[PDB]
Formats: sequence, C-alpha cells, structure tokens
Amino acid sequence: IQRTPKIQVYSRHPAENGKSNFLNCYVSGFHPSDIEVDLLKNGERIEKVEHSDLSFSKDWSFYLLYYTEFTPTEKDEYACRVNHVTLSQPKIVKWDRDM
Amino acid sequence: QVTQSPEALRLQEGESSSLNCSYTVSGLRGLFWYRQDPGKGPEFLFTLYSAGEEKEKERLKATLTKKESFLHITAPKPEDSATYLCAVQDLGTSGSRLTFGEGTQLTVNPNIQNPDPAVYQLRDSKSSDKSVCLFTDFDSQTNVSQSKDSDVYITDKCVLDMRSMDFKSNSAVAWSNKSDFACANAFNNSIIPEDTFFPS
Amino acid sequence: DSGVTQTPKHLITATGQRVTLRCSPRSGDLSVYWYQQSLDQGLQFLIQYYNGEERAKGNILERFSAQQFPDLHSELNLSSLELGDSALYFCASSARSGELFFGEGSRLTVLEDLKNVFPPEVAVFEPSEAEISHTQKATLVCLATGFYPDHVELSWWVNGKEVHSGVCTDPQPLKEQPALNDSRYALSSRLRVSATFWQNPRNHFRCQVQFYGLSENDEWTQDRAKPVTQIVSAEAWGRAD
Amino acid sequence: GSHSMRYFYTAMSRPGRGEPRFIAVGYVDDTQFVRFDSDAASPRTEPRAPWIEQEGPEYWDRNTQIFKTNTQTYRESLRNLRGYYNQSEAGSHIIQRMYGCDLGPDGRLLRGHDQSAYDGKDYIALNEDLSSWTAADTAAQITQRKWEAARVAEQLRAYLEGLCVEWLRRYLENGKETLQRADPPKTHVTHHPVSDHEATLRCWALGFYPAEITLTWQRDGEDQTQDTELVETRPAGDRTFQKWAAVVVPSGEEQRYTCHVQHEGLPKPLTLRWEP
Amino acid sequence: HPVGEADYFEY
Repeated sequence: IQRTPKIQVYSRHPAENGKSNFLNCYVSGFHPSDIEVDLLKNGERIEKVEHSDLSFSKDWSFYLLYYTEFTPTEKDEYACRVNHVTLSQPKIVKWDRDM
Repeated sequence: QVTQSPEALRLQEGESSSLNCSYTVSGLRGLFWYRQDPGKGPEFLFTLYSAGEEKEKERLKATLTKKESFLHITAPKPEDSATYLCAVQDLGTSGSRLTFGEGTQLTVNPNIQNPDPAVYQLRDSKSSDKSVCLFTDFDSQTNVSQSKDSDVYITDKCVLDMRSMDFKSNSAVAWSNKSDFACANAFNNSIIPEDTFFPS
Repeated sequence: DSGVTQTPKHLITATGQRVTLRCSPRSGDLSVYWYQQSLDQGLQFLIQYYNGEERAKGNILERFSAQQFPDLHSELNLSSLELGDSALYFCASSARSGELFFGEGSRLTVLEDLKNVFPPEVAVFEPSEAEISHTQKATLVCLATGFYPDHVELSWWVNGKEVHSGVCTDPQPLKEQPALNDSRYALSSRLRVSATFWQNPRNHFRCQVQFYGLSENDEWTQDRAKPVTQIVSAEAWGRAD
Repeated sequence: GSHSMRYFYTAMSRPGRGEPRFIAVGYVDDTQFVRFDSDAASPRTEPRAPWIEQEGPEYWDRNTQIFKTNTQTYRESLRNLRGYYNQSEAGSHIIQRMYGCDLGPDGRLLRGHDQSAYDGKDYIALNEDLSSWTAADTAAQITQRKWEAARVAEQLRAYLEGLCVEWLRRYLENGKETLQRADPPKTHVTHHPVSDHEATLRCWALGFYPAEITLTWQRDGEDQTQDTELVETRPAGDRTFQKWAAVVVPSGEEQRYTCHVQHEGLPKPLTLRWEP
Repeated sequence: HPVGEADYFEY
C-alpha cells in the first residue's frame, strides 16, 4: 500500500563558507501524498521555507522540493526533518557538504 | 466555428450537388450530419472522426477534410427536400455538446412526366356556395405568382405524389370572398402555359 | 424516432409570463442538453445536465433555468417572456458513443396578449367534374382559414385512416391580411384520388386540422369560446354524379 | 532533442465524505507550466512557467472548464472504484492519471500515453497502438468496457496525434530559450577515505539540463552497476539538475576506476578519474 | 493543452 520517502539534503551550489546559497530537501518516492518536511539549523526548525507543488513520478510515487536561502559556515549544522504515515518517528538526515 | 453553405439550395430532381460545412475547433472530436424536416427535431445521419473518412447511405455520402465536411447528394429526389445540419464536437471542451452550423435548406424540384396544365373550379361540400380554383398538372418549369389583390388568395406550388401510380402532380390553389371571382382569371398574375386547359 | 420525449409540443403564451418545458432522455442515456432554435438562426447550446447535476452551459439567459431530476427527466423554465423568446426549444440526450439524439421540440410563441388567438375554420371542396372527365383523377381541396397563430397540423383521413399518398399541403400558411403584423392565417391542402375511388358513395374523406391554442394556464376575457387547443374538421362522402 | 508533454491528475477522496480534491499539473519535459487545484472558493488554472503567460483568457478558461468538469466526474469515478473493491466511505483513496505525448528529434509524435493508477498501483493503461487497453484486474476490466462503449481510446488517439503534438510544438517555440537549451553537466570526482584499505569514489554531475543523464563506474573497462550507489537525479532549484554515483574500491592504492557520463549537452561521453 | 473528457468517461 504505502511507500516511505527517499530524502536527499544538498545545496544548490557547491558550498563555500560565507557565500549565499540554497538549502534543498528533496523528498521523493512516497505514497500516499500527505507529508511534512522541515529544514533545521543547529537542531532548530527554519521558518521561512518554500516548496514546489507536489507532483508524481512514472512509478506513481509523489515528490517535491523544500528549499530556503542559507549561508553555510564551518560550525552551523543543517538537516531535513521528514514526517510521513510510513514513519513511526520523524526521519532526520543531516547536510553532508563534503558529500 | 461552424459555417454551412449554401444556406439555401435549389436543385432539380436528378441534379447532384454537394453541401459544404466548414469548421474551426481546437481539435475535432467528431463531425455530425443531421437531417431536419419542417417541424421535426434533427434526425441522425452520420458521424465522421478523421480526415479522409467517408460514410454513405442511399443518395448521401459524407466526407471529411481537416477544414471541412461535404455532404454529397447524388441524383436527389423531391423527398430529399429538407434542412441539412452540420455540427461539431471539440476535444478542447468537456462532454458531448454539439455546435451547429446554420443548415442548408434544400428543395428538390420534381421532374413532371406528362404535364396536363388545367384550371378547375371546385365546389364547397357544405354550400356555403364558397368556391376555390385549382391550377394543377403543370410542368416543373412554371411558377405561380402572388396577387396584389388582398381579396384573392393564391398558394405557392405544391407537389403531391400518388405513389401507387408513380404519378407526381403540381398544383396551386386560389380563392376569393369576391363573388365575381372566376377561375379563368384566378392565376392572371402568373405566366401560364399556352396549352393550359380551361374547361367550360 | 427518436426516443427523446418533449412536452409540450406547442405553447402559446403572453409577454411577462413563465413557462416550463419537459424533456425525457432516451432510455439508457443519462444526459440532457437544451438547445434554442430561433427564427432565422441556427441551434444554440443552452445548458447540459448529466445524471442529475449541471454539467455545462450555455449562453442561457439568467431568466432561464433548468434542472435534471433524479428520474433523469429535465425541465427548462423560461421566465419573464419576451416576443424574442418565440422559438423552437430542443433537448437531446447523448449516447455513450457520443451521438446526440434530439427530441421533436417544443415550439413557443410569445404574444403581446392573447385576444388575437383564433382557431381555424376548415372547409372541404369537392372535386371538379371537369377534372374527373379530363384526367380520370379527382382532387379534393381543404381550406383552413382565419387561424392565429400558425400552430396547425393538417391531415387527411380516408375511410377513417390517415393517408399521406396523393396529398400535399402548403409548406407555409398564407397571411390573410399580409400588411397586418398579427394577421390571421390560411392554409390549403390537396388530396388526389382516382375518379372511381371518389365516385364511390361508400368512401369517406375528412380534412382534419389540429390547432394548438390556449392552455387553461392563461385567462380568457372575451365572449367567443376560448381558443383552446382543439381539432377542427370538415368531411365529404364520395359522390356518384 | 526529443521532448514530451504530460498532464498529471490526482483525484483524492477525503477521509469521511467531504468533497474529493482534484489537482491537475501540466509539464513540458520536466518543466511545470500549469496547475489547477479544486480546493478553493473559485478555482482557476494558474501559470507556472513564464512562457505560458502569453496565452489569452480563452486558453485559460478552456483549461479551467476541463478541470472543473473533471472535479465533478472524478468524484463519481472515485465512488465507482470503491464500489468495485467493496471499500467503505471512511478511508482516503486516490486516482492518479498521466497522459501526453512524446516527440522525437524530428518534432513528430513518437508515442502517446494514457495510464491510470488506483491507490498507487497500475489500474488501466492505453496500449502503444492507442486503440486497446491493458487492464490490471477484473475491476479495471469493468472500466475498460465502459471506456470501449464510450470510444475513449479513439478520442485520446485523436487528441494525442492532434491537439497534443500541436500545442507541445507551440510551447516548445514560445519557451525555446529554456526548453530547447541543453546545459552540459559540471563534473568532478571526490575521494572518501573510509579507512579499511577501502575507499569510496564519488562522481559528481552538477548544473545539467535536461534531467536525463547516465553516470556509471567502470572497473578497468567493465560496467559494475551492482555494488554502485546511484542516487536519484534531484532538482537543484534553479531549473538545473544534479546526480552522483559511488563505488566502494579497495584503495591502497587501487585506482583503475573511471567514471563515464553521457548527457545531451555533451559533445562526447566524458571519462574521469580521481586527481589527488 | 489538456484533453476534454466526453460524457460517460468515468472509471
């Protein structure tokens, strides 16, 4: 019946310390359609987050992008927090820059 | 969106002709032909869907391009006289609504085999003493003209078919409240056949 | 021909009144489409229903309304009638394969008022002895006169049964007073038989004229009988000499 | 290059029995350009790409009228579906539909599409011939007979070979500066010392358009898609795409691995190595 | 441009 979301956390441009960028959280491959996605900065939820309109892929699973402006540093940690009926707890995946 | 031509078609019996339907749509869902007889609802004839498609039934054959449909009518007969309606469904609209052209109103002038033009006086069955004049049996050529006398009534021509004897007949009727009214002169306005019979 | 059933077939009413038209789709069809055919113009889409709900529209007037009932039957209501509402109103139901099948129509005539509505007089005129001698045929003429408006259906009945062979009636009735806007009408028809058939005293000929007139949902405030929907006839028996 | 157009519908019932929600979104390749959402007081089709804004109000109304009507009809279709599967009014269900057209290099129609799923699984699909259906089960076979009686395939074929390719060609001209542009990927290789006498090599592709790309790792000539982590092509947000691929190598030293990348924007396939 | 569904196009 239900498919769990595949999550990627990445920047729009190659992360360069002190340079404006976009923090992305791509949620894909899930079903049904209701999903909650949050970006975090040092454990704490980011507020000004936009997203593209929900669509579905050729395998019928849903997908969408969450994104916001951010300026990476050496200290600051970001992550993406995902909630979906297929997950008993929020799924958190950290932003690995040297990915 | 749908334009039919000609709006009026006047054919001799046996004279083939093609009726035109031009259409503009985002995409053709189907093009339709209907026949409508005076006082009745449109009657289904054909539906065509794609360029190059054709359908034929008796004397009618419908064909389709990307810009138009033709209804060809081969060797028409008096009974083919009617309004022919073209209508289209569009793939850019929901449901099945038709948008119609304005129709081609066809009249087929009957061939007349052995014309025997005559003018006769009929008697009212009640009496009354009212009377009527009948111009009958003239050929497909003659036209019955209206009087400017508002006390003389003159009908258009009208073809009756005695199908038992493959016999067709033209006739027009004239009458008046004026007593002095005479059938010898009832159809005076009209160019009448020189061979017209006037019984006495 | 065709399955779709429309009532009323004919309606005469006054300006400012309201009328209801009724449509049953063909059995098995779930849709109703309403069309208007005005004098001199083509059919125009008004409004569509499917399985009881409004589907699509339609250059339908705000003073016009319609519904499809759980039964699938549909009604078109026309409010605040004007003279320009005079027209044929058609409904059609759609088939699964996409064809629309049309009803026989409701002809509406709207009149300033109803005082000028008159049923026909009909008279049958026996065949010319001179035609009989010249052609071995015999033409009866029927004359339907003094009727208003033009909602008539003329039929010939020979020995109690309708006939179409050997008949032709005028496509259009004549205005008796052609300069007058609400001119009463005259209509003529011929039935032609053989001399022998006519000459048989046992053979019976009837000119029938169905007039569509007033509706009981409209008042009559004049002395002559209310010009209601009614059949007017005239007849003759065959004749030896 | 070759191009496609697709419309994506979702009709979702609400858990209980509130009005179902109907959404339509339209794509040329991976670029969204319209959206309609029935959950609104007065729903209208909206533009989602700059090049669609130029279409006049009759274009918008035709879209909107199609979608408003689908909102109504798909509600019945949902009621139909839960009847076939003996499902109750409680519980949310979904119909998803994708249809549209593929053109090839020539601008001419390669194939047409019309496929439906119910609750996330293949339900009914239009075959490649565009005249027959593939039905998943006996319930879809009920839908097939309805759609055969209604000549759905015929009309979809007419749309797909007509309207669809025509409009796709129009959108491809109007937005040519972006839709007919192919941007090559910016590629590099990262070394990840996992320490083990083992390491991960990761081949990066950034800033490409369109989305279709191929990244493979090669062991001295041979493709090894087994044991290769191949991540999903992801929107970068600025209408370009990103992808990478990783292999676990026995590095110490062991550098006989090359990354091979094919993309339209590229003149010839690239082959890259780790440069320490 | 989307396709319009004719009557009786329900699942």
